[PDB]
Parts: sequence; structure tokens; C-alpha cells
Amino acid sequence: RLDPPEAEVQIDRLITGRLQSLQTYVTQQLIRAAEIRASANLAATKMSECVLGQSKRVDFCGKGYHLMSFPQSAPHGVVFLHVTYVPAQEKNFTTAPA
Amino acid sequence: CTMYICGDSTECSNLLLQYGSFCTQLNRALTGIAVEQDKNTQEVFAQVKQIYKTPPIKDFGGFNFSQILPDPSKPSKRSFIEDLLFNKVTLALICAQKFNGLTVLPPLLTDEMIAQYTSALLAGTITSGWTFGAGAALQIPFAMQMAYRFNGIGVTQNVLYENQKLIANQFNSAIGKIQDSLSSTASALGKLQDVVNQNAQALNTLVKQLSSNFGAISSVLNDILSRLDPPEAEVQIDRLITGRLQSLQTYVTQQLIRAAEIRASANLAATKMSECVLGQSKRVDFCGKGYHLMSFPQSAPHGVVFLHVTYVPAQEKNFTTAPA
Amino acid sequence: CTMYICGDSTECSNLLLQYGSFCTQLNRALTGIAVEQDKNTQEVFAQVK
Amino acid sequence: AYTNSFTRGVYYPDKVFRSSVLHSTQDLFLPFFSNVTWFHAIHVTKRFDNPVLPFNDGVYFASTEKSNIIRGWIFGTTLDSKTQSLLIVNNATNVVIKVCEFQFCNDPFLGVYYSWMESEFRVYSSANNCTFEYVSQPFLMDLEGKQGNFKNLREFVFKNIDGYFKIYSKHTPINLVRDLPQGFSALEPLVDLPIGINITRFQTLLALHRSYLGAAAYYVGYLQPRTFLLKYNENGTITDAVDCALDP
Amino acid sequence: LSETKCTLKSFTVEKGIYQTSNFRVQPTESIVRFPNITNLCPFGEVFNATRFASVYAWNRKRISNCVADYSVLYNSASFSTFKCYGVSPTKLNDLCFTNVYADSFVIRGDEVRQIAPGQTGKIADYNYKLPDDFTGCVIAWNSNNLDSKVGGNYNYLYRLFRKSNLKPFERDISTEIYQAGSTPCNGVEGFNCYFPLQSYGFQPTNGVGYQPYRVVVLSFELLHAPATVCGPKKSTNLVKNKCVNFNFNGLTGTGVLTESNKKFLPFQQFGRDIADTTDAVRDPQTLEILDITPCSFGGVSVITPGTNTSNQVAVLYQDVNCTEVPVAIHAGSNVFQTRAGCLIGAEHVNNSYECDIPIGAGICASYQSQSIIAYTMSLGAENSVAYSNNSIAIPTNFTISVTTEILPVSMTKTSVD
Ligand SMILES: O=C(O)CCCCCC(=O)N1CCc2ccc([N+](=O)[O-])cc21
Ligand SMILES: *[C@@H]1O[C@H](CO)[C@@H](O)[C@H](O)[C@H]1NC(C)=O
Ligand SMILES: *[C@@H]1O[C@H](CO)[C@@H](O)[C@H](O)[C@H]1NC(C)=O
Ligand SMILES: *[C@@H]1O[C@H](CO)[C@@H](O)[C@H](O)[C@H]1NC(C)=O
Ligand SMILES: *[C@@H]1O[C@H](CO)[C@@H](O)[C@H](O)[C@H]1NC(C)=O
Ligand SMILES: *[C@@H]1O[C@H](CO)[C@@H](O)[C@H](O)[C@H]1NC(C)=O
Repeated sequence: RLDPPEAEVQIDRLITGRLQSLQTYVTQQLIRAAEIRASANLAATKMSECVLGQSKRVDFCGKGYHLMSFPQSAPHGVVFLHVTYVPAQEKNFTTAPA
Repeated sequence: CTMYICGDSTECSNLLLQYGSFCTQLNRALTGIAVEQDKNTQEVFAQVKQIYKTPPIKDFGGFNFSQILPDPSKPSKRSFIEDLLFNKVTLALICAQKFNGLTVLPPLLTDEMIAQYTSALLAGTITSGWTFGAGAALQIPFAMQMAYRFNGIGVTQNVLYENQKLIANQFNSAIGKIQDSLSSTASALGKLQDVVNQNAQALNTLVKQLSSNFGAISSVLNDILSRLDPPEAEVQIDRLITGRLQSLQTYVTQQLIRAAEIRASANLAATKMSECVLGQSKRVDFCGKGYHLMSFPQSAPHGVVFLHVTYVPAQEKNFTTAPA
Repeated sequence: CTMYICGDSTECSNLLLQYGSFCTQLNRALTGIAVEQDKNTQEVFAQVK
Repeated sequence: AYTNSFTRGVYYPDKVFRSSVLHSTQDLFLPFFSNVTWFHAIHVTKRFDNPVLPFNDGVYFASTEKSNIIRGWIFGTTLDSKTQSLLIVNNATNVVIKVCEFQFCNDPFLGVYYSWMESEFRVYSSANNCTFEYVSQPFLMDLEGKQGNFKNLREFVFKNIDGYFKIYSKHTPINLVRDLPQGFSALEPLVDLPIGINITRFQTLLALHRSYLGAAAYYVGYLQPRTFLLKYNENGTITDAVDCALDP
Repeated sequence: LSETKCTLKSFTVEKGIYQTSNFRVQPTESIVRFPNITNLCPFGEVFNATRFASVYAWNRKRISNCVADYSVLYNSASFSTFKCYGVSPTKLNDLCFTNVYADSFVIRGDEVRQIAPGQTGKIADYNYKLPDDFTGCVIAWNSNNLDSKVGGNYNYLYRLFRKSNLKPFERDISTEIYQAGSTPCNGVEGFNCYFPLQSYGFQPTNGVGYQPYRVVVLSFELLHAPATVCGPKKSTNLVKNKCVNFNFNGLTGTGVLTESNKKFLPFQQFGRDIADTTDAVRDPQTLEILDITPCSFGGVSVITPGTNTSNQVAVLYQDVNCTEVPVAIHAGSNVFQTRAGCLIGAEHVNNSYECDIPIGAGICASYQSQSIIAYTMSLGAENSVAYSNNSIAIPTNFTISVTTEILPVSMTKTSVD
């Protein structure tokens, strides 16, 4: 319905509007892709100390005293199974230093 | 959005719809930063499943903990030292912000419940040891509890058993100086106040940026509508709308960027509360300078504070050695 | 800001003010990335008294 | 013959109320710590200073006196009978403003003889073909009868934009001997006249007491484009300012 | 409740708490206030009169203290040109104007296109010039019957030669020989020496492009200072404490009016705050100062157990005291005042449970004749150790346990064109 001289004026607004919604998407993706990296670094550190050895750090590879662990795979992630030692059935006595 | 961009105008409100739902996404982004803040504080303090009680009779061998234990006389039941950290950080018009659609929400956990969580860890760290971290608490006299930690760094038991009074006096005199150190200078908590200064100095720029023309006749919607017909006013109201819709996105982007730096600090505090306060650490320079013995937590506004106890040698001498 | 956007023009310099102080914030953001860089190298090497 | 003004010369740039806020503006202001000239009129060698001076973009005028010896000004381009000029006078009975084609004298002045009375008025010789006039209501003003140190100060600002003449003014009582005091004070709008002529010069006219060739002096300074920062009280007055380009 | 389904664009909602919108109040009536004045402006002395001036020496007249009703010109006057800059013709009946002026002169027929900013010609270069930021209107009409005669009319002149160009709203009424060459004129006309002023010759039989015209220019300023000329509108009384619309010398808005303590100067009429908004004004019929404040502020939230269970909800007001609540959409006697606002539609209780829906400030709500309740969240159990100086406890058995942990690793890849 309009000649080029009039169509350009109203096509520039559309172009500048549509070029703005393609940048928020990229910015948000860039921001949100920096947390999966932190999670994947923790997973890599946890696969070398609880699966390839025994850990003395408290509450790192489970609740209790660490014995061993096994890995498994899930879609877009990983799963761990931890084995621990837990006491029970305490009793009272009398004590002396020497 | 509508109360900040347009105001009470109905022509501006009707014209806004053409741009579409552009800030329901802004609100979606802003609402995800509050649940995270609520979850941050529940991984540092809520680590004990049971609320223990401080024993009434004090028989600890010569150690005095009376300055880091709850005081019933003081309201809110806060320890003496905790009350000095609450007078050194200050939370410094709000009516102008409220008239433009800006508000502040309260946290879920009150400051009185946070002090009930740090008074159970302290009570369970003195009567059981590290046995309450995994399982059920098992009692042990304190003097025999310190021998374990001495054996854990290489020294023997008779060294501790033969110098009890001196060690107790040293601990008392060392912990009696923190009070006077903190009762003089208020600049010690310099990093807990920067977060307050920010997030508060950045909410006034939003209000100040409402008095700028973006290529229009003026910056008041009641002076463009009092002299021009709708066909002409629609041309010059779009410039203001697009200008004011741009300063609401930089704020959200910067808040999103800067809220990802507190999560790392919260994770570090959560990791440091499970290894220095619920056990003994062999990692060098993790829970202080020297050889680690034990540690105690405390609470401050928007943060946490730790106190570390270490062992340091002195008075060396020279000898002669041989491999065999 | 003024040397990159306008140049030596005085008409552009006078017209810029209408948009307000929009890049003092840019400079505030840029100046906080240099103190951090200076502090980064002092926590790795300066560990011996 | 040379003095500097530290922080003097400031006028309200708009007509709107404001309180407890800092504001920034760009206008034609008199810079800080700038050179200024001194003109004398003292009879012990007698002196009588009324030279013709330029009018570049504006003018800041100040006079300290005990007995009224400064009356008005005359503005123009060639100060002859070939162009239009402007006249502001005080003939001791009322204020007169006229825009005609005058033929001014070489040494304009007024005078008194006795007690004291107004007798002589020698400014122009003829006026023709002019289209602006205004006369204020009559008043009686004292003459002479004083001697000692200076007591009064008066300041003025002149501008010429789009055929408009604007004047700001303010008066302050002071006690001093041989200088201009220091302080802060803002000037307020006075009047706006339509004339529509090209002005590139000006001059001052005085009075003499039945004498030839008592104590008074005046200053002169020009204007330049500048940007300032102003501060307001809780009441609504300006009390301090800063120049944004004086030094780093 | 129905304001959230539209917000999230669906017919089903789930458990949680949502924000919706703020609280709004609407105006009740209107109001107008204008200065009171009776005299009518001089519409006759200005437009149609005896004789007009020449272009090179025009005229200027001042108008003040009158009421502008231009409908009185419909009977006789017929204008062929009318243009206004900086304002809209349909809005001229509701405003008040300040510093008005009028100019008048006579020019030729096809030289009326040069009366406009940014133009070139012999009339816009030596006789009459207009500024760039103009505010006013231009009017012209044909006057061939009143300024022409047989033998011509030679009483209208215009300047033909000059050294430079004029400046806006400037005048020049000087006559002096003009030297167009290298020989000084010496005051006597001759070769390369001309008289700068010429004459217009008007005859009744000339073409349509050689006939006299009359021009008038109007100039004023708007909405910046006290005014003395106002249009044909009516006044009203003063209602103070309630949300109403107002018209103060052309300014429009809504809010609440109250008595203030500020003290304006003689040459001031409006006030401003940190942002460019108006919050003070002077009544033009009483000489007093008033204040203006908005009418809406305060947030809300909705608590629901899910649309698949029931249709009941509760509403939380975050800036009210339930003791005396003046703002409430509907406001069943189930009013409970927490530390985070005011709650309507929920039942208080005494015992404690584990939090289900976090309201805030140490309170929670859950759905449980079913209804909604609001308890206080509990911290946990309670215990007490037996600390003695010669006692100890030792285990005698053990247990084996297994637990799990989940961690995301990667993401999805994408591309755009
Ligand atoms: O062509 C028409 O249909 C009528 C146009 C005339 C519009 C006059 C007008 O808009 N104003 C605004 C303020 C004012 C003061 C004095 C006079 N005056 O000349 O008396 C006129 C006006
Ligand atoms: C400026 O003032 C100083 C101060 O006495 C004077 O020496 C100097 O001559 C003045 N400037 C000029 C151009 O004379
Ligand atoms: C035109 O001028 C005559 C002169 O008296 C006057 O009678 C007449 O009313 C004027 N025109 C109008 C429309 O009033
Ligand atoms: C008209 O305005 C004047 C100006 O203050 C005022 O004194 C007078 O009362 C007003 N007239 C009426 C009827 O109120
Ligand atoms: C919805 O309500 C129905 C009726 O009790 C129930 O059977 C169903 O499990 C609920 N949930 C869904 C997803 O339908
Ligand atoms: C719950 O507490 C209120 C307030 O003290 C009390 O009046 C009420 O009796 C309590 N409910 C029961 C069942 O005791």
C-alpha cells in the first residue's frame, strides 16, 4: 500500500525492534551457562576423591564414615551411591585420665 | 511496570499494549532471585536436626565460655559478643520509591530464629565433640576431649595433662581481648557494609532517571497532553516509552550478574561450617594460621563470623643430628 | 564518552546532555574491574612476610 | 586600576520553586577569580571618568557610594543621529526611558547648585522619529547632606537576546572604605523590554556639585558561557555555588 | 483470583503465592479554576482598522487583562491563511496565555510564503525575520478593495539594498546612500549609487499576484508563569480532601489537595520536586498555596491451594494495619494481623507444623470441613545431654547405609539465523 520512500520509514522501526529481542536471549543464555560449568567442576572433583579413593573430609561423600562409592549415568547428569558406617546401641561407664 | 512507565494516564496505558508483554519476563527474572536468597541461608545454619540445651552446671576444667553463650537477661537471648556486631553495621527517602512502584520484601527467617540455631551447635560442640555430627551425641569430659585434638597434631597426652592451668589461662586471656578490640573500631566489618551500600545506591538512580527527555518536547506526560491532539501526542509519547523501557533492563541485568557472586560465598561458608566446626581439619591455612584445634560460629547481619583456635611453637634451640 | 560519540562538535556536545548522565554509570562499572585485577595478583604471590 | 572578583555575580535562571536539592545549568555567567576594572571620581588632581567601552555579550556593573552621583546609562551603536539608541535616566523626579535618534554631547553630565536643588540637564540636543516611551510616577529624593565612608552597594546585569533587554538587580547595605566586600548573593529578575536595535557600546553619565572637571567609584566585567552547580536552602534561596571548569 | 489466570495465560493454576497488582482508587468528580475577568479583548482595533504600516518599519502592540473569544469573527472576517506553531488549534479554548504581542504590515500577493522560519528572499533578508523556535500563529487576507485606486497607490515602500542580513525580530529605519562599487558615494546619488527604498504600485486591474494583502502575527508563551489572558471557560468551587481531577490555568492532573507551609515569591506560580513533577500550586482566586499527592500505592498477593482442589483463596495486604483497615477490596471476621501485612480469609491456630507455603516473617499457611490455616513454623525437636566430669558412653554395634546424589552436567546446543 505504500511507496518505498514511505515504506522505509516504517520498516526501520520494525527492524530496530526485532533486533532488540535477539540480544536479551543471548545475554541470558551467556549468564545462565556459567552455572552448569560450576556444577560440572564439582562433579569432576567428586569423581576423583570418593570413587578413586577414600575421603577424610566431613560430609563430602555422604553422612557418616566413608567406605566406598559407585557411579551411574542419567540423561544430562550423573548419579552417585555412597556407603557409610554408623554406630548404635551405646552404654554408660566410668572414666579416669590415668 | 505500568506505575513506573505511565502513571495514572489511560492513553499511555492503552498505548503500552502495542509493545506487547515485554516485562512479564522482567518480573519472572526478578522473582527467581528471592527464592535463591531464601535458600542461601538455609544451607549454612540449618545443619542440626535437634535443638540441644546448654548444661546448667559449669564444670569444664578451667575454661570460661560465659561471653559466647546466650544471656537470658538480655532481650532476644543473644550472647554478649553477638550484640557488638549488631551495633557496628547500620542499614543506611523511601516514600519517593514507594510512589513509583518499588518495594522491598521481608525475609522468611527472623533474626530471633537465627540465634536459636547457633546456640545449639555451640552447646553440642562442648558436651559431645565430633560424635554429634554423624549419629547421636555421646558425652565426653572436656579435659579428655582436648587430649584427642592434641594427639591429632603430633604431640602426646602428658604434655596437655601436665600444663592444664597454663593452657586454660592462655585461652581465657586470648579470648578476653576480642571484646576490647571490637568495642573500639567500627570499620572492622567493612565488607558486610558494601553490599548494603550497593543495592541501595542503585535504586535511587532509577528514580533520578525519570527527569530526562529522550528526544521529545519535555519530560512530563501532563504537559504533552495539554497542548497537542492525540495524533500528534502519540508521536512524542513513544519516544518516552522506549526511553523509559531501556533503563528498567540494565537494572535487571546488573542485578542478575551481581547476585551470582553471593552464591559462591554462601557455598564457601557452608563448606567451611562442616569441616572446621564439626571436625578437625588437616588442610593447610583453611581454618586459620597454625595447627587447627577447634572453632566456634557467630551470627551477624547478613553474614556469619568464625573464631579459630590454633597452636604455635616458640623458643627454639640448636643441636646436632645423625641419620643413624 | 564525549570524545567517542561526538568528537569536536559543540552542537553534538550540547545535544548530548538531554539524554542525561547515562555513562557515568558505564565508567563506574569499568573502574570496578581494575581494582579487582590489582587485588587478584596479591593473593597468589604475596604469601610470605 | 585592576581588581578581581572571587565569587560574585549570580542570578536566578528560572521562575520555579525548589528546595533542598542541587541543580546544574548552562548560561552566560561571570567566571570566578577574574580580572575587573576600577573607575574613580574624586576631587582632592580632580578626576571624572566616563569613557566609552565595548558591549561584547553582557555586562556586570557595581557601584558603591554614599551620596547619589550615578544616574543612568546610554546604549547604542554609533551614538549619532544616523541610528537608533536607548536612554535610561533619573532626573531626580521620576524614571524616564526613551528610544529615539539622539545627538549626544561629548561630555554628558548633570548637576546641582545649592538647600541642594536640581538645575542643569545637558545630555542631548535633538530627538526625532522614535517609537518608545515610559515615565514613572513622581518622587522626592534627597541630595547630598552626607560625608564619610561608603554605605550602599548595587549590582546590575544586562543582556540582549532576540530584540529583548533583560535586567537583574539587588541591593545590599555595607560599611567599608576603599574596596568592594566579599560574600554571596543572587540577583532576581527585574524587567524585560522590547526594543529591537543593534547595541555594541555604552557609557555612563554622572552629576557634579557646582564644580568643574564627591567620592564614588564603579566596576565593570563581562560575561561568558559557562556551566555551574547551584545549591538551594530549605526555604528556597541559593547560598553556595561551584564552577565546573575553573581547575581540575 | 481471575487476575492471575489472565496474567499467566491459562485456565489452571497450581499451589503457591502470586503478586498480581497494586491498589488503585478512582476520582469522584472534576474541578476548574480560572482567574475572573470581564473585559473582552480588542478584536476590532487590531484586525480591521483605518491604515496599516509599511514592511520596512512595522508595528507592535501589547495586549493584557482580557478574555479571548474569537467566535465573534465568524460573521464578517474571511481569512485565506492560518497556521499555528507549537500548539494545536483544537486546544486553544482551554489554555491561558502570557506575554502576547501583535505585528501588522502590508506586502504584495505572492510574497506571503516567506513569512515562516527558515526562508530566503527579499522580505526575509532585509525587512522582517522570524526566529527558529517560534510559538504563535500567522494570519492574512486580501484587501484589494481598500488599498488600490486608479493611478496607483505610492504610500507603501520596502528596502532593496543592504550590506548584511537582519536578525530575528529586528528593525532598521535608516536611509543612507549605498555604495555598490569601489568609488565612495560621498552622499550624492550617481553612478553605482542608489537610494535603498522603493515603492509599491497597486492598481485595481493588476493580476492576482500583484494585489495588496494584510498580515498579523501573534506570539505568546505557555504554562511557565503567571498569566493574564484566558479563554472562555467557567470556574468552580474547591473540594480539598479527596481524589479529583483539576484544571489550574490549563494544567491538568489528578490527586489530593491540602494546605501547605511553603512561601512562594511574587514571580512564581508552580513548584517541582527531585523528579520533574508538580507538587505545589497557588490558587489564582485566593492567593494561597496547596499540595498535590498521588492516590495509589500498596501491593497485594493471592494464596491458593491449586485450582484442582477448591475455589477459595486468601488475600494479603502488605501496607495496612488490620486494626483499622481503610483499604480493602471486599474485606468474614477472619482478620489476622501478621508482621508482613494483613491476611483475610485464613484461620489462626496455636500448634506448630512444618512449613508448607511460606508467607514470610516466620509464618506459613496450608489447606486443611476443609479450610485454610496459618500457623507458626517450628524449628525441630529438643534434647539435653547428661554432662558429668567422670562419665562416658561407647557404642556396641554398627549399621550400613546407602544414599544417592544428583548433579547436572551439560546443556543443549542451539543456533540462529
Ligand atoms: O482565524 C480565526 O478563526 C481566529 C484566530 C484568532 C485566534 C486568536 C488567539 O488564539 N489568541 C490567543 C491569545 C490571544 C490574545 C489576544 C488576541 N487578540 O488579537 O485580540 C488573540 C489571541
Ligand atoms: C589582570 O589582572 C592583573 C592583576 O593586577 C594585572 O596585572 C593584569 O594586567 C590584568 N590583565 C591585563 C590584560 O592587563
Ligand atoms: C471595521 O471597522 C469599522 C470602522 O468603524 C467598524 O465599524 C467595524 O465594526 C469593523 N469590523 C467589524 C467586523 O466589526
Ligand atoms: C476575582 O479575583 C480577585 C483577585 O484575587 C478576587 O479578589 C475576587 O474575590 C475574585 N472574585 C470572586 C467573585 O471571587
Ligand atoms: C486433579 O483432581 C482429581 C480429582 O480428585 C484427581 O483425581 C487428580 O489426580 C488431580 N490431578 C490431576 C493432574 O488430575
Ligand atoms: C489458642 O490460643 C488462644 C490465644 O491464647 C486461646 O484463646 C485458645 O483457647 C487456644 N486454643 C485452645 C484450644 O486452647
